[PDB]
Amino acid sequence: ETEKLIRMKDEELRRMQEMLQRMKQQMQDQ
Amino acid sequence: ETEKLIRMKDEELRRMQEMLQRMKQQMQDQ
Repeated sequence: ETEKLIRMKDEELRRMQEMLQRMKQQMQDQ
Repeated sequence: ETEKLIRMKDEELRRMQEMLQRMKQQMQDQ
């Protein structure tokens, strides 16, 4: 549980930072 | 200190989501 929870939230943080970088690259195209 | 980490990563997830919706409203301005 608690270890699995930490690993789940670490994966989500990675996904959201990846999504931030894609939105960053899309707003530079303007 | 697993419970302190879970709260830290929950705080990070919240800030990155505010930032994503903040970047979203900036791309809706284009």
